[PDB]
Amino acid sequence: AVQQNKPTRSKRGMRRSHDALTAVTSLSVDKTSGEKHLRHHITADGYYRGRKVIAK
Amino acid sequence: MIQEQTMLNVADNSGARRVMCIKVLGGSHRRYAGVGDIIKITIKEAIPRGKVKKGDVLKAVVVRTKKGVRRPDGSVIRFDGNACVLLNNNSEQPIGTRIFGPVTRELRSEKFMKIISLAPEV
Amino acid sequence: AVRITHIPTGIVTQCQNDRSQHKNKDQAMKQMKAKLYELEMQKKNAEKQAMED
Amino acid sequence: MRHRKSGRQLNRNSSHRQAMFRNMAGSLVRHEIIKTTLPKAKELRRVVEPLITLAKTDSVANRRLAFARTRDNEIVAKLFNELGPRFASRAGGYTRILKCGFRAGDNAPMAYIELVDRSE
RNA sequence: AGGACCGAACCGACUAAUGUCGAAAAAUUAGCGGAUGACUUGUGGCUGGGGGUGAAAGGCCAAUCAAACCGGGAGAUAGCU
RNA sequence: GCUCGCCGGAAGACCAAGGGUUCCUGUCCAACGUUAAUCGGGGCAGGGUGAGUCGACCCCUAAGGCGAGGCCGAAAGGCG
RNA sequence: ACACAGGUGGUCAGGUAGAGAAUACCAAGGCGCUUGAGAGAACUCGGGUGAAGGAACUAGGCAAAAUGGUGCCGUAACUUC
RNA sequence: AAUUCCUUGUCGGGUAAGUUCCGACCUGCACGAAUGGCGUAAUGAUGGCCAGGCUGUCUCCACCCGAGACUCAGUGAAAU
RNA sequence: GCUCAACGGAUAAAAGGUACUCCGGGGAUAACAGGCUGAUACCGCCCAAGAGUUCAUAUCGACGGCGGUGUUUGGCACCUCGAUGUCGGCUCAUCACAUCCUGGGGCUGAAGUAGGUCCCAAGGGUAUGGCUGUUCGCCAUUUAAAGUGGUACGCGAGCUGGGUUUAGAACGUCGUGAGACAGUUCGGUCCCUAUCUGCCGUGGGCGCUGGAGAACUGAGGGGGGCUGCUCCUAGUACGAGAGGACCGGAGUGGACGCAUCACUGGUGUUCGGGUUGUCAUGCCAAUGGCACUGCCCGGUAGCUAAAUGCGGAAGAGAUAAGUGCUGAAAGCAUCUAAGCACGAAACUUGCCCCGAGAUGAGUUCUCCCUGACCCUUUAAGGGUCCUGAAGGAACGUUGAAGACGACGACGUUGAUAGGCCGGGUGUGUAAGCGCAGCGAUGCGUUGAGCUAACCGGUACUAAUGAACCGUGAGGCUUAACCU
Repeated sequence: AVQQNKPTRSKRGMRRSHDALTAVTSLSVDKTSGEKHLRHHITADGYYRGRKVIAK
Repeated sequence: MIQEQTMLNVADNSGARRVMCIKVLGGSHRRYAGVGDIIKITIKEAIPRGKVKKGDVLKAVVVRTKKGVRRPDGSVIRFDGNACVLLNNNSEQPIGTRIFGPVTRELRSEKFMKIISLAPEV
Repeated sequence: AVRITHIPTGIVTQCQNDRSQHKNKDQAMKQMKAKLYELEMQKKNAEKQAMED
Repeated sequence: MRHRKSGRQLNRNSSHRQAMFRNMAGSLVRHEIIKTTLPKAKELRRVVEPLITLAKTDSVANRRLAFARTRDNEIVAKLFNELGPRFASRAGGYTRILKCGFRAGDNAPMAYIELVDRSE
């Protein structure tokens, strides 16, 4: 139903321990534009694996 | 798949036609009465000059189920009725002399040798 | 509440007359003996009926 | 359980689901390429591919069926006259999925779906 | 013709589920009762607190009812907390 | 803009009541909107309501209220 | 109290089927309900179907299921006819 | 009996079994005549009780369609 | 002196109801539960006529006595009246043994068989309904048995509200009346999103003193443990007749639990078809939308049961009650104190599952790493550059894997997924055309057409090379081994 005692700030510090967000470090590079696109994701300008596939 | 509070047709010249099961014999807490079992029943509808009467309890063996029976070959023999044959609850022998409708081979036991000999088919 | 029976004669009494257990029990003992007392008179009436017959 | 069960629900009742992909199918062949969510595009491939397969051959029976599905006259004009012929050699696998960036609003993984011909 | 029958609008609110810090300080969904009458409703008046009104429960009188609300007696009194 | 779906004796179109600029246009995005907002009944500036025939006002009155004198009541006041 | 599944008087109200202002699909016209994208576990809510039996569950046939429309024939006891 | 404590009163019907129900007896704990008595067709979102039909109520649950639950992004409570 | 019902006399003038109730307080004081006690209840022993054919020690047992358990009712008010908030039913259980069954034994007035009584034992199992608000109880039909109790008379932050104790109403009795009741009779809101402990599952970090990938031993723990029927041995043993065996063997059911869809079926709103109303494609036709999938008929893969297989051990060691040998004490006798052998579903294992966080961190096999100058507590050290392996992780395509993680397959040296081709399966003779008919419609083409998840192939599409993490030969002491 509800709490009985007030959990300390120390207890909360352990609850959010696993709440740490993660970095990606999966930064791939383009071959032509050399831009920094994610793995398997197209670039900003629409280049992917050395090909202007987005046509934009 | 026959149990208590189940209406069955009687396939004999006993004098009753509308019967209602009350208990399935055999082991303890059993739930179903297969095509070759014994069950305690009552009588709901009987002919006037019959051999039995309304509200009379005695054992009875079933011979036909709508559920059918699987044979050791994987084939089943479903029917379109729940037929039972009455038995004298103390001596377990049939009280009727004329059996109506087809029966199955599953009655191949000494308690039903006379029954199978009077059926019209199977 | 108490419920004493007299199995040889089957007669039963449910003494809810008083409040406390033992009070009802002995009154039930009083009630059951009272039943046997009266029922003995009816058989005695069965005794006296035939004498006139 | 979903064991060996294919196809996705997509938070929509079937009636809405089949009608959703139907309007999506025509929009694809009209522009050769569109941008949508990854999951929808991953399931769009099981819709347009049989149509293109039905487009590879041309018959009065098929064109009616191609109209039975997709319920459109202008779209079927795109098919059997452009896609059917230009995909005569191609045997299966007519679409291509390119995972673009996430949608800015709900961080939904957007993906680009196009036709493998698209000469330009 | 009918305080007649079936049944929408309208009025009412019998059963179950949902809800119970709800969408809502009594509603929603599915079936229900009446529905030409003692029917229902819009507008504007009359009746007032131990009084009003009441097909009468002690119901209702601005979400508040065996006694409404506001202010003043009044910092009432309190062998009790 | 092109398809799709929903209500359709209403989730449509007009008046009375009641609110009070919420209506239109330009412009802005902090706060408000249960999210974002280049949107808005949100901030800011300007603009918009034209009547002998529509309605109210006005003439005549219902329930009812007020009430010259009058009647009654410590006073207030009440009935008429 | 809110951008609240509620309440708010009067007018007009089409096409087909239909007895109808019921209902169903559409017109005129107005809208997609102001958080969404995926997953498709237990469990909860709203529902569909279910072999054999058919109330044996249970305080209780509560809920559901089912019956359902038009015309014709036919229709008991009882009765204030 | 909407009235009967002892009492599930005692007998018949109903069921395989009936503290409830329908008839009957009378010992009316503590019925009774406008504190109205006894019957009464019809009516009733009314109390109790059987039969038919029908079904997932149940034996025993099984699968499936949607909204949550769960994960991700945004805003972000309450009782205690 | 009338004068103080209660006689230190609230003034010598004074009764009741309240269940809408309301306010102020109390566990200082009751009801449920817990507590101390154990009158009572329950159970177990002692003395012992008698009853029983004879004989009390087959059984029961008066006359009285001695104790135990804490399940009946009570006693006392210790806890709670700034709440412990309810009887029964439903679901889910768990423990005790004084045992209802099944097992092992002693005695008999136990012939046979069936019973009665007592001792050991908790392993596992310990009904369905009618009636009642029900526990209890009565009846019906079984069953191997339908055990006795504890666990807030188990369980309502799990469900119901029938009972009962809120407000309405009626009946009978009592009361002048309000109203009450050893009473009964219709109707009557059951609130809560879980911080912590606990439990069922599943992950991350770190440790395991070098790092990583796999396979196991195994402490410890859990699940499992029921039983009926028929026949054979033998219609023998036993028995005057009637009846009717222990032991051992084989086969088949009931209940329960586990696993799996090949069969029998259910579901199968992603598959096919028929069909009512209505809207749209100009129109007919052919289709599509909507009306719970519009209403229905069938149905693949999955999932699942009512379907199909399988399990309960046998056995071993040590024991309980119990059964004996030899032999004492006590020259005899004696299962007993030395010593030895049997002896239950009970104990430990045997069967299956988890399992090295078992910090006691184990065992086995294989693989990988042996660059530099300074600082300097000269330290199992640190700074920077050159290198960063085995392998992992991430990302991606996805699974009969799954809430999320995790675990599994694969990443072109490729069949992971989708698509395509073919088959299979399901649905039932498509559309169009020709012919016959006044027409609906029939017939031929055509078991065709259309076919979700199944099977076998094909890289047509998407799984990109590397980047990121992780290192650079692993302290001290002693023994035994190499110069």
